Amino acid sequence: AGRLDNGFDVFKDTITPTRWNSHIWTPEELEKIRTEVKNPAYINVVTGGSPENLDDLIKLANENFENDSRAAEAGLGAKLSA
Amino acid sequence: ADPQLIAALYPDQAELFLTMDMMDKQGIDPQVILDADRLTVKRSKEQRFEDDKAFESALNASK
Repeated sequence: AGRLDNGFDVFKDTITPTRWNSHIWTPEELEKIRTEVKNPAYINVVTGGSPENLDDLIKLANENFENDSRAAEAGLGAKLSA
Repeated sequence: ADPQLIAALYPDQAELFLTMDMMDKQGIDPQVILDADRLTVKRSKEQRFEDDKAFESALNASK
């Protein structure tokens, strides 16, 4: 039954290029990202989701930055600090 | 018979072990846990996040 396949693209079965990643930024959208995102590091993380569009990614990368500094900090720091 | 080996291999349901050991070893009724575990609010995120800081400080600051 197995019948060896002989094909594998590490780019269709592992990392699949998602919509938000692999988007060069349009010269105008940078102006929105710079004004309506507190830290741009969270524009990458996409738990969803989550198109369309950048008017949603802003709402997500702000709410995740709010969810981070409220709890992520306390939990990790405390747990590993001592 | 061994409340330890059973405790370890299954860390997922430590909740059940706690409740059962409350139920039999200690004298509490297996009715007064039922409501309080049925009456609970959903932590909804907010409640949970706060209790969780709370544990975190308290355990850490008890000596």
